[PDB]
Amino acid sequence: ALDSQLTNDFSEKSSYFQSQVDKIRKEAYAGAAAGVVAGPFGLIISYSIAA
Amino acid sequence: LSRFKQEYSQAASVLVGDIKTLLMDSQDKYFEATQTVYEWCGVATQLLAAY
Ligand code: EMC
Repeated sequence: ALDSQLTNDFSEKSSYFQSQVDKIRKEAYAGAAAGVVAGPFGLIISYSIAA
Repeated sequence: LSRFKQEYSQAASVLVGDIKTLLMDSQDKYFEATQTVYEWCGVATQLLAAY
């Protein structure tokens, strides 16, 4: 049972991983991108801070 | 839909496991049964032969 599941469950976290690191990009770049308001030199600062 | 994959993994896992236990349980009970017989079936032949 354990093995059966730990096997299935592991692939489920490996899926959750990439699906999650995505959330991280989407959150961070929607943030840097938000620098359009202040100057483009602001993007350099913002985007460097982020990416 | 991750939950879906999960919940069922859970069920199948534990069931499939019980099934194994059950299968293994039988095997031993078979062994016993047969062995028990092979033992008597064996003393017996000698005796019938003697008779
Ligand atoms: C001696 C009959 Hg199994």
